Amino acid sequence: MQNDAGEFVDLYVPRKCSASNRIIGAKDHASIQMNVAEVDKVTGRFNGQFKTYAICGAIRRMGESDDSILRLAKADGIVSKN
Amino acid sequence: VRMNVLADALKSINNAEKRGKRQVLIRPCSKVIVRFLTVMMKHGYIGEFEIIDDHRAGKIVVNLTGRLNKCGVISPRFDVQLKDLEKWQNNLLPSRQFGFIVLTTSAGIMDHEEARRKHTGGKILGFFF
Amino acid sequence: EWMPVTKLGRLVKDMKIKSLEEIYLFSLPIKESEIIDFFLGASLKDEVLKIMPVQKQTRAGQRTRFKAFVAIGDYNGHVGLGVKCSKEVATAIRGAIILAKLSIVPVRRGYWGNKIGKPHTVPCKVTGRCGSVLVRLIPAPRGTGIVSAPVPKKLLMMAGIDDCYTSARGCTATLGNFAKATFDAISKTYSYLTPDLWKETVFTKSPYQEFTDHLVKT
Amino acid sequence: PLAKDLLHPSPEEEKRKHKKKRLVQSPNSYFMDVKCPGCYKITTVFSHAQTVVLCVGCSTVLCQPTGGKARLTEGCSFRRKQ
Amino acid sequence: MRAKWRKKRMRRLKRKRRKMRQ
Amino acid sequence: GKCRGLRTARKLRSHRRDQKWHDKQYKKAHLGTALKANPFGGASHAKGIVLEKVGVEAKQPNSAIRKCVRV
Amino acid sequence: GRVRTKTVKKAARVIIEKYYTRLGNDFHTNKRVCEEIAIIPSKKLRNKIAGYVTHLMKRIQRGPVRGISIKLQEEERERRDNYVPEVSALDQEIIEVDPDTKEMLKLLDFGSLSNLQVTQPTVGMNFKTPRG
Amino acid sequence: TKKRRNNGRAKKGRGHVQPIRCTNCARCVPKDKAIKKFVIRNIVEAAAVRDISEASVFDAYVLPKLYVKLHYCVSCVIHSKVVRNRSREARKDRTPPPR
Amino acid sequence: SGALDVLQMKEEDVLKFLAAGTHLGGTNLDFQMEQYIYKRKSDGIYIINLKRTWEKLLLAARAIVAIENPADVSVISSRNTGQRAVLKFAAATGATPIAGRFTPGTFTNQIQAAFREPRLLVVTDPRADHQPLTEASYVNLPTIALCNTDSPLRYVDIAIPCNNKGAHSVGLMWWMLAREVLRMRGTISREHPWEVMPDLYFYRDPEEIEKEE
RNA sequence: CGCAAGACGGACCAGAGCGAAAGCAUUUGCCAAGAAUGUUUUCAUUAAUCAAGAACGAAAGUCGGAGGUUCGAAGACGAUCAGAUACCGUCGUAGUUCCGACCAUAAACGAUGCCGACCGGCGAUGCGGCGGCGUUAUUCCCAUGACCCGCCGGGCAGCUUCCGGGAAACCAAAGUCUUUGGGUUCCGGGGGGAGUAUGGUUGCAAAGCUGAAACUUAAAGGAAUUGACGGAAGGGCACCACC
RNA sequence: UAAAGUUGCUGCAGUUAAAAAGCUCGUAGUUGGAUCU
Repeated sequence: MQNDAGEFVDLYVPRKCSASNRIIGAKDHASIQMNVAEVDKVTGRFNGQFKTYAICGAIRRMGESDDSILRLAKADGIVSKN
Repeated sequence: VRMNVLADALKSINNAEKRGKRQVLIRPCSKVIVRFLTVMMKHGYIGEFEIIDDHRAGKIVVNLTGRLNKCGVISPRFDVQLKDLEKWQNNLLPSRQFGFIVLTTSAGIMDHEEARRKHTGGKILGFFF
Repeated sequence: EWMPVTKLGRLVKDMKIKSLEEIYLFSLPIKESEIIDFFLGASLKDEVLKIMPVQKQTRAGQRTRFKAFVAIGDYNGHVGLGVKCSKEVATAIRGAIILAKLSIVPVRRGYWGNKIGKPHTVPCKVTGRCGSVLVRLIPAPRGTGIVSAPVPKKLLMMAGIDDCYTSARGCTATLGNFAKATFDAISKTYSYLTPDLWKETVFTKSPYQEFTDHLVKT
Repeated sequence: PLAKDLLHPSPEEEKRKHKKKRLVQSPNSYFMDVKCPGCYKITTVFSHAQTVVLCVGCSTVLCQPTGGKARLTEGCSFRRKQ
Repeated sequence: MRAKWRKKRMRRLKRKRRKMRQ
Repeated sequence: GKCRGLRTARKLRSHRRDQKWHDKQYKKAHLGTALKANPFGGASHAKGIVLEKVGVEAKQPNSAIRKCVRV
Repeated sequence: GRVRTKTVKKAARVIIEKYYTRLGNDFHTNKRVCEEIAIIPSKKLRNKIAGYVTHLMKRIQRGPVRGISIKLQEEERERRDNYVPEVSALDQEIIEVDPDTKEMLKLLDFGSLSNLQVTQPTVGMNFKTPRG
Repeated sequence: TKKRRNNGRAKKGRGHVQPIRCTNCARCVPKDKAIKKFVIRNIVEAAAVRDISEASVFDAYVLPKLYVKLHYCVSCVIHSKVVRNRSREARKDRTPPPR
Repeated sequence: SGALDVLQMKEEDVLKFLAAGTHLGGTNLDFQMEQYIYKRKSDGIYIINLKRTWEKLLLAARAIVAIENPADVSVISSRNTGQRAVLKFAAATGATPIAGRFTPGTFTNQIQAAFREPRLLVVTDPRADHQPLTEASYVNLPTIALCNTDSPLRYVDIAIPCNNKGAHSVGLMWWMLAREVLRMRGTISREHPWEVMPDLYFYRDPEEIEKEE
């Protein structure tokens, strides 16, 4: 992606799955980019900001997209620990 | 029977990476397995691993960063000279930019780039990319 | 003119999708060829690889239709392949051109040795498969050209690959499977996780989210 | 699963497994001290004993071999260690 | 011809041939 | 599967040498029976004396008389 | 046979959905209104449409039919969709709870609740259908 | 090409199954492969039940039944219409007919 | 929830859950729903941990709120048990409902009258709403589902562990999802109970509507 | 009503079990063997696969000795057929049964070598073990046997497969394959000629094992798709069909 | 000779296209678990 001169020569940088760290292909139409709303610590209202998790279609098909999103939310404090 | 425990370890790591798992349990452990894993981890492919000590032959739980495409063994361990190393890299590696051949040399177990740095040929153990 | 039927088409027509790489980044499907006509435009050069007449046996005789294999792509990193079967050759060619436009994928180019200038070859060894036809692309040194059969050579030149090494196995005489395997190998270039792509992904807003207000303002 | 932890398994999940398939193998057997009304000394008896154990203080058998755990006779108190 | 019957015919040919050869 | 051992060279060599005899071209070119049955005897050309002229009928799908000579 | 084709069936459905006000139960009145409110280019087809309109009017006088979406029956159905009881069906003074769900609630930090009555667990583990 | 995964028989984990004879043709057919019908039929047909019941010496006699186990070869079972040919997908349905 | 005291589940919520029987699952257990159940009763019924249910409901509410246009959220129910609840949720929240038969090609066939391209997709039952779930894998459509113990988790990105069989439980689950979405948005507060009672979402069969009137 | 002969072991009998395969089903007793399970027992690499050699090996067949019910190659008749000396029927010889000695071949098939790792889910089932509410049986103090709900190990199977692979049919193996190397044996190289000729070797024989070539040919073949056809099924229809 | 990954060590294939020995022992051959700074 970087030549010896240091200039970037890639067409684009593809997304990587937030669970498997695998590249999501340009024609992977089963992949998702879910936004999870962030909430105020004392009011519990939408902050206008969110957190994004990209799950590829292979994880969705095998059914571990739910567990992957749950673990990503748990490891981020959106979902309460234990 | 089970021969070449390194082949089993590398096949288990490859299969667990294909399945998208975060950890793989390898058994039995061995010195060569630990050295191969250390060479893998120095290059950022595999991450930290823990050696479980049962009193007969250890097991290793290896964390898996999703960076690994394929890890394989070469059987038999052909003796490789420094002049035949380039042919092995062309046969085994996806490109000249990334990918490593792990040799076992009298200077230790290391990748082909280090083996050329230390001016040592050896016996081919495997590869990873 | 062109009245978009999809949200993505409406966003593309109202000049707020900067490049085709945003859609590739978010893996959205293209259902209107006018998006590709808008982005790649006159740089696209298509050609017909093969017109295969296929017959269906009936009581009165054989019903003949013609399948058109069309490869398209600007010679700079985008290539597509479309196959359409119709009762007539002209209709099949038009449909195959539309399908090849809809199937355009980004092609990742790399270097063989030292990284000087623009990337010229494939970033690594890639393999494409389509019904026993295996096509392998190997990085080649600068100035080698495409060392391949005419069909993979045409697809790779359309993809903008300057020089490559090729291996084929299986019944490559079936042009459709050969071309589809070459297309699969070409599209696998951007799905391959190389160490230069290990940097953690930084997410940007989707076109549907970043321009939701414009979509609802209609 | 796709993220099950193997380094720190639950204790129930390790007692569930085969003794050889555990993270560190451990027997399912144990030794017991069995008291008999006809004696006072210490008689440590293997839980899976393959022999007919006889109390030296009486004509009473302590346990009988079985396909698995030994069958302790009714009227004997056994305390398991470790 | 059925393969079993072809084999039977060949075997009868061989039987006659070994009959004539001593 | 095939044997992969550092001391399997003899087995691989002998197996290849035995399996080459199941190749039609190899058996034809190395058995020497096709050489003795060749009228030219390994030569590219030959000189003969025309015994008679013969016309051989073409194979079934098309009809003709092929002008040959028995030499 | 006397099977009505898609033409008369669809025409009757549209006529009933759009002019349910005027149509009745009599063939003659349905015939007259069908002739008035539609351009039916044949009299046999007009009569067939009017007959199926009468049949469907009898059908809908006895309940809702899926092909027609008249506004009165839709209003009645939507009114039925807003029915709300005086007291919520979930406002039970006592909720019968098994011992295991009570232990779960204890682990859920809800163990002081007095609405819950602990029921005797069923001593039979016979919950699967016999095989065969 | 393999038509059935079980090869048209019910033999797993054994080499040989004893043959039986088809009830129609007396063909030697393996017991696992053979099509078996268990017929539990009244000795007195339903048309004759009333006439036999009236002529009965004993009141409330409940007439006996017939228990005959039928073994069929594939040819005779198909011809007798006990079984029929099915589609490639419906072939896999092992549920007996609901009747 | 994020362990915030404001987003914690109250006693009233647990009362509603227990009255509706939400914690009671089925006799079968999908291997991907094992992390959501608590134990199996002596009669084979799996008990759904209401902590995990509340957590997943709040996560789904966050996901729905993150969709800027409420109409881009699609709520689906082919079963009549969740149909009226889906219409009520759409009315209260602003989502686009599909109650009844889901026409195949609704998400994939652009040349079609009832063609829509939602940004989120919520279903009452993955096993019963398998058609929209399958089509969501063609258009990059994330999916939230109400899943029982035996529900399959293919194409389900946020599974809310709950009894989706009983009418009371389905209505309560949809009502709580709507209430949490509204509370996270800002409309209606969480300091006093919501004015809409859960029974507005409950399914009423013809016998029940005839008996009540 | 009995009597006598041989043959066989129905129903129970299952996509159930055992055996290396062939194969194995009436009771009881004897003899030796065996897998799995359990084991905080012992030895401590003793192992895997295997040229050469060796044991077993359906049926039919051969040579002796018994036996010879039933069925039955050959054969003899009787039969609608244009024509059986075929299919059908009545008989019927070797065989079919047992005891020795040969024979070593089967679509001997899962048309899938063996040993070892890893890779999804679920419900069963056979065996052993472990745990547990309760229900039933031997005097009212317990195990235990039959159920019930589970866990572990081996086994016969029932599985999508967009894990994955294949030409597909399909296969949780026929996966972990151009991202190609765990170990090892056998074995194929377009179709015919041909498993033929010849040599050797085994056998009483029948035959078995090893096993060509000249010549000939552009295809043969595998999976599937549409149609056509079927003295194939299901459902309908027609006085150019019948009744 | 390359094309022939149609002799395949790299690098073929053996369910149905040609193909795994009927089965099991077995000597040579090939291969062989952890562990020493």
